[PDB]
Amino acid sequence: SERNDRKVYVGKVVSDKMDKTITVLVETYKTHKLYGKRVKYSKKYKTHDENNSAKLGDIVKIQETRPLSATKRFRLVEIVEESVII
Amino acid sequence: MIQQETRLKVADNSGAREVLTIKVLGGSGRKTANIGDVIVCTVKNATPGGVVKKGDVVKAVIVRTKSGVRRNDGSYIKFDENACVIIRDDKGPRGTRIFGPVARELREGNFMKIVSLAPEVL
Amino acid sequence: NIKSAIKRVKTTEKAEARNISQKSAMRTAVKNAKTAVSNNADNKNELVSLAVKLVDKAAQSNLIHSNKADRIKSQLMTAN
Amino acid sequence: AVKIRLTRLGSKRNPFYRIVVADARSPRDGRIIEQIGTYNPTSANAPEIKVDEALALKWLNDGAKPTDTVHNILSKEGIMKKFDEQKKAK
RNA sequence: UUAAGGAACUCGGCAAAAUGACCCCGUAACUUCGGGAGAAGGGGUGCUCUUUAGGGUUAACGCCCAGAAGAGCCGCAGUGA
RNA sequence: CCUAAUCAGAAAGCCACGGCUAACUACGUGCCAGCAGCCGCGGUAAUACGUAGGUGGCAAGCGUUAUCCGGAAUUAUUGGG
RNA sequence: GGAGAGUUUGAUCCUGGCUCAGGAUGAACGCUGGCGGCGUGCCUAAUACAUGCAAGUCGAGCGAACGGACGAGAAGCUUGCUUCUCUGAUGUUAGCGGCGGACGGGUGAGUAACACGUGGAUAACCUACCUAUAAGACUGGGAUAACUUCGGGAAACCGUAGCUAAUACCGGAUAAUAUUUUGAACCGCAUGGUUCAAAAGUGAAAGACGGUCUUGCUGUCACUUAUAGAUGGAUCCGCGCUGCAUUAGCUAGUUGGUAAGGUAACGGCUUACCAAGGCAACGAUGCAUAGCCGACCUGAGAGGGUGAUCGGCCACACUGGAACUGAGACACGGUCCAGACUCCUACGGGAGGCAGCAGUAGGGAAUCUUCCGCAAUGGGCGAAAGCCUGACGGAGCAACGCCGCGUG
Ligand SMILES: [Mg+2]
Ligand SMILES: [Mg+2]
Repeated sequence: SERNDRKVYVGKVVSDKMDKTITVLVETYKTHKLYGKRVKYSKKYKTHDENNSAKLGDIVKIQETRPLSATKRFRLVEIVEESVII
Repeated sequence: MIQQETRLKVADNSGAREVLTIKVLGGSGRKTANIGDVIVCTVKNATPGGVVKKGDVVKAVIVRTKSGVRRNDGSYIKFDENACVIIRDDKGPRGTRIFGPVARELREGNFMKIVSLAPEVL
Repeated sequence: NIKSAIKRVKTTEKAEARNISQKSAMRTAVKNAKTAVSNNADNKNELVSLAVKLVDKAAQSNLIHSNKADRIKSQLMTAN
Repeated sequence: AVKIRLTRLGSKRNPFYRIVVADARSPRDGRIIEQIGTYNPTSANAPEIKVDEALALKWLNDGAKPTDTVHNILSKEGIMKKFDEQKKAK
């Protein structure tokens, strides 16, 4: 169906040491109900890489997929910015 | 044949699972016993709950003997195990059930409450 | 207690016997089919086209219903 | 299995039915899909009613067995004259 | 060797019987951290057929070595003594 | 529900009265019986005990007990040290 | 829209705790007592339960029995009795078969998680009935309950030998996007999707009632295939959602891949192989406690506490497990099994499940009538009348609460 511009989430990578797979750490910062401030807590979304194309430390975003396996759903869509020693 | 210091299973709703045969009531120093013979036993273990407890001492009536009895028709019988049932000289038990089938020659001794309950008179 | 469903009991037993005969007749037909894949004569087309008729002679009633039938045809109409 | 129908809402003795579309599986006094119209069998005889009569036809065009107690008043408002005037049109 | 019972014998389980090999799972208290620990407890093991991993040795042939998977056969019992 | 008839005849109590709290006098009592939410009364003249009278509150409802929030700025981001 | 008062000391100001005044209860207890309107009533033992009802309906689909209005021939003459023959209206219900029993009602033991709420997705799904549309609605057969007859069975119920039908069941014919296979165009969020062309593939009740009546014709309903619509359901996702760190390592089908199988569908959902990853102080895990939400109480407000009634979601049905029918259940009044419990028995063996309405015992400080009715609304079957409806309307008991009048 053509309705969803999928949930696109920027992130960076934490591993490539599994087949067809990487582990993005997308991150945000969200407020706290009692107070009125902001603070940042991360997650670790697993992923389906096509052939382990992109790297560790890479800067990439993703999209909703469908359940492909047990505790990985998302795809890769587009690596934005790749580099080595920083 | 059942005798002093012999461990048995049981059949009833006691809270107990096996016993010990102190003495084998009858005569003047009987050694033995078979089907029908009341005995004086105690308790060496227990499942939880139930009326009776460890260290207790009560009577019992033997049934399901492993060297069975000869019927006067010339037929015999044999179980695999030994067992007993608890009793209070009503010649009616404490328990509410009887697992583990029964030998019928109890009937001569005028026991019928446990024969009401036993699958099967055999 | 029981009131009326005793009807649906007897009916359930009749349709039990019927339905299992349909299904298992198919399953043996499929066994023949897959076993005919190894073979070289034909001896395949008769059997496989027959069974692919039977799937539908028996699918309209029971719980399969179509999607899984179409998966069975999907794999089985191709292996020969 | 979809039936416009009535959902009494008053308390003890003064009921105020509501017209509403629903699937028959549900309870009466519970869950619905969308209200339309209303009803009030007293405080004025003949009753006091409203009606959508704009989208109330929507639910009939795509399926309903509207009950008789409703069918009566829809006739009293006469929207069913448009309903059949399209259905038995062709 | 011995059915039923199983230390009641007995100064005392003296003696006798039971356990016992290989592999696998697992393995408490306490501890001078090394151990306890083979703890305990528990399981499998035979012949045939098929398929497969293999390693050493050689030009290669074949000669050796010891695993896995399935499928079957028998007898009460497969480290059958 | 309405309409006419009949009789003020059937239809009122609970708690508290030192302060906190609106609401005082007499008897008995004498560190005894007792009250108590707090502070505290009581050892022969008790406005705090028990009794009466009267008063205040409250109402076909009233007092006590248990629970929750408030007052609590006594977890304080508004709102602390 | 918001208030302070007391209390440590010989007397003082501070910091600091405790107590009081107010409001509220699914409330009990003491005292007392007139009435009406409205609303409520096992918060504990998810403990066990006698007695009654709580889900059937269609003869306008079917075979088969009862029935006897009406008509009438002889009559034993008792001139209306009746023998048979019987004409057969209206009706019934045992049975087969179709749809419903899964909705509706009831409780909250479990559950710390996509269970719940909220916002999303499905180029990873399903969907009887009801609507709309299009097409069809051909040709055959064999059995079987009731019913007769035999036997075993205490009873439960079981089998024997004939016989009968159907919108029952089974074949064939025919039927497109429905499955494989081939190619052109078009499209995108990646796997993929939409349409067109060509080879193989499956159905139906010859049905019932009615009018015209040529029994033709055609109608209402009904059946089948297909495409939609809507409805109901499913999975996935982001976020919020409890307490302890005197709970800091957990996990091996775990995590990832390959293939197969499986399911409506995706997926370690499950098998065989390769691999050693995965999760965690941003609190994994383990532990005790608990159904959640809309909302209710309070407070000026931020906030604090609870999850009664009413409504939405979920799980459960003596405990536990599995599966058939079916569109949908792994089934609240259905089965099968094992278990505990209660019960009947000729002792061979069988029967049952109120956390449905009432009601009983039991515990507890404490929570009611074994009510009338289907008029209404909503259900279920039907062509309709109609039938069933302890849902529900509505009477009864409790000062349990709110509101109101008065005892002049
Ligand atoms: Mg021994
Ligand atoms: Mg010993």
